[PDB]
Amino acid sequence: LAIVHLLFLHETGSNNPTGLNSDADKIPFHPYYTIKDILGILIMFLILMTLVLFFPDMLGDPDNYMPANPLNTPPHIKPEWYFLFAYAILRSIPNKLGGVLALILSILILALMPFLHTSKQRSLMFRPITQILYWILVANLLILTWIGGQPVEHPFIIIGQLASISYFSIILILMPISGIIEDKMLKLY
Amino acid sequence: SVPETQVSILDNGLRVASEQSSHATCTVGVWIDAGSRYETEKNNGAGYFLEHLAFKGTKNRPGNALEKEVESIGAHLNAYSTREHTAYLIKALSKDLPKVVELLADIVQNSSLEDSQIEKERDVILREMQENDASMQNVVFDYLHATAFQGTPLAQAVEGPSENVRRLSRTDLTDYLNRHYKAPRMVLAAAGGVEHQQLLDLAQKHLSSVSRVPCRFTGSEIRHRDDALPLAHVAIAVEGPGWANPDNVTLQVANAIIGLCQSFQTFNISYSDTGLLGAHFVCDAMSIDDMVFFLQGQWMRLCTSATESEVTRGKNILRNALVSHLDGTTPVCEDIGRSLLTYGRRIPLAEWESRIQEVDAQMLRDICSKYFYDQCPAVAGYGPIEQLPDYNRIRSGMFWL
Ligand code: HEM
Repeated sequence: LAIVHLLFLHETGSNNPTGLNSDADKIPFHPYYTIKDILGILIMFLILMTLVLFFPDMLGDPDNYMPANPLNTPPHIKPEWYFLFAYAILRSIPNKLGGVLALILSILILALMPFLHTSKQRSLMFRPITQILYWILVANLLILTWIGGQPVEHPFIIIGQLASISYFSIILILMPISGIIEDKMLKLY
Repeated sequence: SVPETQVSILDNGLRVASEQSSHATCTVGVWIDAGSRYETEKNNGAGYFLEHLAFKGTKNRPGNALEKEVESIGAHLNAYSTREHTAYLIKALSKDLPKVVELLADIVQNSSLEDSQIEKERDVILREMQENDASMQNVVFDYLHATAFQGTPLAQAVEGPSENVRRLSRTDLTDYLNRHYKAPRMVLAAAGGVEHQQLLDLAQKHLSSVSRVPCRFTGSEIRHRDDALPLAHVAIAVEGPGWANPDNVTLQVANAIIGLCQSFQTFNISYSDTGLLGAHFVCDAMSIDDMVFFLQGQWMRLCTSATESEVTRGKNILRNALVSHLDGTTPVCEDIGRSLLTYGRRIPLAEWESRIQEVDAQMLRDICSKYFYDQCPAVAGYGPIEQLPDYNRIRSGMFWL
């Protein structure tokens, strides 16, 4: 699937942070973005090893070092960090089914993302209001990651419920309206 | 059996050199060690504009009456300017040898620069430059000189920038004329049916009045992308040795080995202890990179593996081409003037043949590895040059793993 991912991209070429047509300024990849990928590989290897050789158990969980007991259940159970944002959403929706669906949408909302682009500019380099909305989205994604960790009790629950409401409202509603407003400010709309 | 070039010297320092031959017409010229390299960016078109003004009349022969004289004997009058040398030459008959020399004397001294003419020649020069851009290979070689000799007087063109052309005055010209036209930096060269003693007496009679008084190769690239042009011209060069370094001969043999793009020409341009050694090719956009790859392989090959036979080919090829004796009078003298200006002497063809036959394959690949292998080139492109590779790919093609 990653090979198919690379194919569906070379047909169009990569994007640039300005979001403009970069056909006038393109360079080879071997000497310019290869040594850059090698440097990024070296930095990523520095962070991994220093997260294995010095802090090996930082990201894990201690209760996984006990054998699986069906008769007992770990008192404090939590998904690993990466799966938490979803965990929060699931817990937030009262209905079980609702939670499952929202959870799925949490990931799927992204797929839905190319149909929500209502701006005449591709990138957010020249779009400050949608930049603010994007960083608020990153902020409450971090909040949902924290909540998942917190146990079920006040006021963690309410934050979870709001944070999920704010997440879906920023992705679904606030960004296209903001893009319309930004197009209106540049005398385009 | 080729006749020797005999050189004498006047008090002025004007070396009068001549090489007699049976041909009854002669090419008498004056070479001057003065070009765009001696200009200091405030008079960047002084030599070119003086080269335009030099045939428009003198003090003794005012205006077109002067050129009426060179029509009267049916002689031909030519002049050219490079980055280091300026030449004023006349092709005439043998029996018209005195007056021609006298004519050349006026052209170098006693010349008259008319203010009226200055405006007319400014419009000529300006317009030509305004249309000179048309000649691509000239644009590409000027770009190669600029990007290879950045910050030096060897980057600036012979014609100069339109700016200076417009902003030039008689006095400035007078200066360039009075500064870079010294007698010790001048050679009176004659080739063909001339006697050396008669030419020496004529130089003593006229022209005896002429007054007696580094560069850094920036390996880099200039690309003028203009996609509307049908063809692309690309020149790639490295630093040359200079005039006085004998391995030039060996490098010439290397060029004779090279001799995919519609047009592929190799050059060894030499200036005073510097130069540009490389290749210029003119191609369609969709071929450019392949050409470059091809070309770099050849060079690398010579530096890496070169046989004995091909060397022989180059030796022989160069020999015939180097052959210039009785090629033409104009060429013959041109060689006398350049030899007295650059080497200080006329190198005979027997010495050239000895330096050619001492070249073998081992010293050719040694000298080619000295000058081509792992060197930073200067690249100049003009036209649809998007597929022309950037500097890392060319620099990596300058060596083999
Ligand atoms: C681990 C799985 C994935 C791999 C290995 C992968 C790999 C790649 C690679 C190698 C590129 C080439 C450009 C670049 O790396 O910057 C790329 C481009 C891209 N990927 Fe992914 N990708 C993955 C998952 C995703 C996901 C989940 C998304 C959507 C959220 C995504 C969206 C994109 C987009 C939009 C581009 C084009 C960006 C650009 O080149 O301007 N990819 N991917």
